[PDB]
Amino acid sequence: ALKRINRELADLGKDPPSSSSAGPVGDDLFHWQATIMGPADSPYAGGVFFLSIHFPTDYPFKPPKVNFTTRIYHPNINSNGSICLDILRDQWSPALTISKVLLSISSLLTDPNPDDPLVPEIAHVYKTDRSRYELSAREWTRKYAIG
Amino acid sequence: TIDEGLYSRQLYVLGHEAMKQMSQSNVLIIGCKGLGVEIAKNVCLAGVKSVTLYDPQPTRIEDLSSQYFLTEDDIGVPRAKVTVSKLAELNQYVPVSVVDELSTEYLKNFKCVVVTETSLTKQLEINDFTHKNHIAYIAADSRGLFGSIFCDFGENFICTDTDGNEPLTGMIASITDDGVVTMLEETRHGLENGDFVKFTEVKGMPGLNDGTPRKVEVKGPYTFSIGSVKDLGSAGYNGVFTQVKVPTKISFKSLRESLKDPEYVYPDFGKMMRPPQYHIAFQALSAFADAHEGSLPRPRNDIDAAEFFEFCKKIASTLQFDVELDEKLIKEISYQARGDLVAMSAFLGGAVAQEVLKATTSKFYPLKQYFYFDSLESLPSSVTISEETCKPRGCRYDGQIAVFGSEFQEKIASLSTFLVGAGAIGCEMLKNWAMMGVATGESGHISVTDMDSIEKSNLNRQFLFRPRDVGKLKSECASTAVSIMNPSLTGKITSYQERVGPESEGIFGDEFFEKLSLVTNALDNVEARMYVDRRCVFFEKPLLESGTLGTKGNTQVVVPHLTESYGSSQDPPEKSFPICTLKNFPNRIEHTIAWARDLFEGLFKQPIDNVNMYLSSPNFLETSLKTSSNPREVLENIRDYLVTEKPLSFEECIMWARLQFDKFFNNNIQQLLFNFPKDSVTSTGQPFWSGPKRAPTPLSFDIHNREHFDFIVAAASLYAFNYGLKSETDPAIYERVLAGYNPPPFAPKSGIANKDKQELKSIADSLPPPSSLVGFRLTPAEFEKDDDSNHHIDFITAASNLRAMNYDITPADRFKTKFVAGKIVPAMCTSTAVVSGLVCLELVKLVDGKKKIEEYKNGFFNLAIGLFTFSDPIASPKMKVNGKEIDKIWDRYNLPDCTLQELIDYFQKEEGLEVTMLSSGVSLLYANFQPPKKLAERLPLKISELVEQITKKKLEPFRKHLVLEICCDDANGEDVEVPFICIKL
Amino acid sequence: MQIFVKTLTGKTITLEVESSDTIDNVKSKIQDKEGIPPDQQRLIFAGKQLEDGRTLSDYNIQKESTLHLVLRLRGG
Ligand SMILES: *P(=O)(O)OC[C@H]1O[C@@H](n2cnc3c(N)ncnc32)[C@H](O)[C@@H]1O
Ligand SMILES: [Mg+2]
Ligand SMILES: [Mg+2]
Repeated sequence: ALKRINRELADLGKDPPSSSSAGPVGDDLFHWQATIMGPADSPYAGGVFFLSIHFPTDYPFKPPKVNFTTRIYHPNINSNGSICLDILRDQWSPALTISKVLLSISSLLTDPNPDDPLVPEIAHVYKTDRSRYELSAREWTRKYAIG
Repeated sequence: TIDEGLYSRQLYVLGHEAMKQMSQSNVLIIGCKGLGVEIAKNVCLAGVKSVTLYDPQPTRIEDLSSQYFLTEDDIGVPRAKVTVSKLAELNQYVPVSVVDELSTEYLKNFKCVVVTETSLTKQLEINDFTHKNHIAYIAADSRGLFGSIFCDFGENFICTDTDGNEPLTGMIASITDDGVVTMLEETRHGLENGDFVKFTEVKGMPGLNDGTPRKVEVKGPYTFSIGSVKDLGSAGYNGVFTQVKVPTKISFKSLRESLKDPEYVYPDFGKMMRPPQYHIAFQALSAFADAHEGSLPRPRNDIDAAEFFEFCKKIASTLQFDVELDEKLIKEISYQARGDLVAMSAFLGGAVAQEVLKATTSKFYPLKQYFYFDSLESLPSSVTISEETCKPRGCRYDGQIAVFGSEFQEKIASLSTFLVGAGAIGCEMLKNWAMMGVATGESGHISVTDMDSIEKSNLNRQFLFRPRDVGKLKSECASTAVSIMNPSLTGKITSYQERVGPESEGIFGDEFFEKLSLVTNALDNVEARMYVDRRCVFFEKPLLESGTLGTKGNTQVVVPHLTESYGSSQDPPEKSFPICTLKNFPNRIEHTIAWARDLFEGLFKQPIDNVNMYLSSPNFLETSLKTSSNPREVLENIRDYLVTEKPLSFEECIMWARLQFDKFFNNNIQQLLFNFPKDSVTSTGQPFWSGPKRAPTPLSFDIHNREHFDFIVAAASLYAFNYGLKSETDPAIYERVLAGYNPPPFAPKSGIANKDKQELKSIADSLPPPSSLVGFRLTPAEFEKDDDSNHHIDFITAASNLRAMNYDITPADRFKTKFVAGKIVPAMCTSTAVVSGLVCLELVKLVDGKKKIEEYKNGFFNLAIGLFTFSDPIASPKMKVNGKEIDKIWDRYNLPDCTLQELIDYFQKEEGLEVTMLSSGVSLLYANFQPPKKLAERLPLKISELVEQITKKKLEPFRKHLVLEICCDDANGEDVEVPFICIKL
Repeated sequence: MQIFVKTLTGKTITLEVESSDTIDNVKSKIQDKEGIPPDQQRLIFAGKQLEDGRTLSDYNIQKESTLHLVLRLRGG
């Protein structure tokens, strides 16, 4: 576990992550804090979102537990920060790095999927009244994702 | 009337109908030696109607080599008479009897007849009668390291289930006019050619829903074909298909006919020419016994071997066998004729008991018909095995000395083993060790650890534990039982009650692990297996792993510096459903059961823990606000479970249960249908509630309905238990108190600077001060499945069935709900016996210290289909480090307790490598990218001091080493794998 | 060349391969037909566990050969 985690950390260090920044907390290798920048072409533009990543003992043979910390108004992210991503529950394989997980999360932010929602009310607002969803997302990202 | 409190694990393998048929079948067992007693024990534990024994031969000392129900005080007494008393205690529902005389016409009273230790003429006489009267006949034999099984269930045997697999089911996406059935997106049907399926809920082709099975023509992993459905319709949409399993007609041949033209079952495809040899060899053994007044060839005797080979040649000539006899193998069969090993007895007894269950239940595929097995790779080669060393000494180990010799017996008696776990495999392993004489010498010792206690359901396959032992520690009872079996083990066994893990390293430390000879795992979870494997790798000890699941089993051996460890391979992980599926859109009973377990945890465990922590920690509120993602939930739970909804009587508990019923089965469904109406469409125009998504319907409470009342009773009882009230089960109070409920109005909500901090502060201030409430605690509900009076499984079943009725899913019962929610592993006594036999056959290889990797065998088997297979262990990978051959698993660096700078200098100067990362445990001691100030602070510190400083915890006094993981780069900058570092404190 | 793979649960699989194919290709075919990742497959032929990086001809696997697909179990 330690070897794989350090290899991923070094790979992140060598290659510029640009719109992401993941690293261990304190000196603990099984607890990372990551930052995601809201896409410009999205309601979350100009926002910084903090994520907590917990690597299990069986890593990379079990998926990391990735949870949002900054509150976000998204159809696939609930109030506990849980993310509806298939690669984190049952599609995880011991060949996916944290960089690909962060890219998947950024793609999820860039376009939600209301056909299989995790928060039905937000999905209903998105499908019915798009402008109100846009306003709510902008207000939430200005109220929580900026600071 | 099956006692599910005892047969809980076995019913998950066999079923109710199978055990119902079993409980009406009689089994006769001829022969009461180790093999016969093993078969009888497994049959009694299985639960057949009755067992009858026939063995009038007086007991002899050598018989104690594998007969664990015989003591040295029973010499000269018939074996059946002294064995029936001990067998009658295993199961109270299975009487055990003894017959002093056998007649042919007496055989008609039995469903199955098992024959051991009998000559071929008697076997022919018995089979000529059983075959024509339709009685199942099984004949087993165990000669040294060789074994044989023969099954004959009649000419017209009917097998209802041929593989023991649950019927396959799946969801369809479309059915064309030509029968091309297509599964959903990326869903595999898993069918094979020639299978039968039935369809339900098919729209557009109602004819397919009648229920007639149809042939399956597999065309790919995602689609298959059923034929021409031109008349039934043009196209069908959605639906569910379920596999149909049909009975099979199996025809057996009699023993007399089968001797001439046998049909072999091959336990190993690496040696496919041997079973023809063993077929002649065993018949020659019978002929030799006939010609010498029933006396087998003497151990390692050359004259008897020559005579036996002459018999083999004569028999091969008579049977017109066009085979070439391997003289070495046949004479090896001759040498070990008088051997009686407990491992072979356990292996063959498990197999034969499974065959008996197949005969009595008409389930699983029987053997057809001869099963010849050998474990000749277990014969020692580091000691002298001759006539002089193999002659009997008049002791209880004569049966084993006849195979291995006295010197190997002395080697066995000086073992210092460590057994982790005391379950079914643990009990079998301890019994095998007691019979083999393990650790009965001056320098021998056995250590067994297990932190659990004996339960009622454990007695079904752990034969060392009696009903009087319920509530005591497993290890102590097992130690006492095996000391009774072999009195020489008095004082040679130490039992612990410790869980093997990171917290027990003060007991199982360097001193403990340095005196061992081998470690045997008898665990039931992968985490403990990985931990023990890491400990064995660090201490370089042999490890014996074994696992079972229903009728399947496997055994693996880990040898230092030779093979890979247990953790070098991967296993399929458990299935975890997407959170969206569980939370909103379930379509299987497993989804509803998982949701109900989460509901139980969130109603009876988490709020109680929050309340208790609020009254203990003096700084819980601020820490929760800072750390917890959603402090609102914690504050609301504390408020509700302290002041808002604290029950003063059981009536308020019933009202709370009614409120929760409305909350979780009527209102959330209304909200969901408000957000996504039943007529809504997706972004592409298709209906939303189609396929994997099932449209729900709110439930209206009806007191007379069984499921609603069950949920109300269970929820009220659990809430009262949380608040320590006097719960009741009288329906009158429920009826009179639920007739006055006033449902609060509910209407789904459409929605439409930072004051939430003020709201949180106001909520926090409303809570009573912790100082005022001291000593007031609420009891959280800890999930427990084995108790049938704590309402846990009742509540989970009721909630799961109510949610199933929400989404129109077929509800389950308490049996399946307990199986799924409880994560029960199906277990069998026969599989346990087989795995113990294989492990004890590898143990003698470990004792002999064999070096070649082709002499060890990892074993896999499935008794439902009669499949056995073996493969050599995988050799540990090698790598090149600084131009040297280094083992990637078993090699390490040994260094003193030097400073970090000195460690880096050593790796730069000795190995020519640059250290880039250095970690210990979970911390990060050193990394090449850390700022210069932090490094300059951490450079001149010793490794122990550095670890203590970073982890903020002193090293324990018993700690004697540190394990460090290091990643380093070569001169060119290429990363190179290196072994771990062992710092000596 | 055509080979057969028998699972520990009794299923049978037919694979169309060539003697020069590597074990990785066979594992990929088994994954396609079963969905089992190549790193979780344990293949046995004639008492030898097949290891990645070698070819079929190394194990003398010829037409109509039978392999066994096994796995470890966690009870005890
Ligand atoms: P089977 O499920 O019948 O019995 C398994 C036994 O193994 C013991 N066990 C499980 N896990 C551990 C650890 N970590 N340490 C020691 N013993 C363990 C159970 O108590 C069962 O007796
Ligand atoms: Mg227990
Ligand atoms: Mg268990």
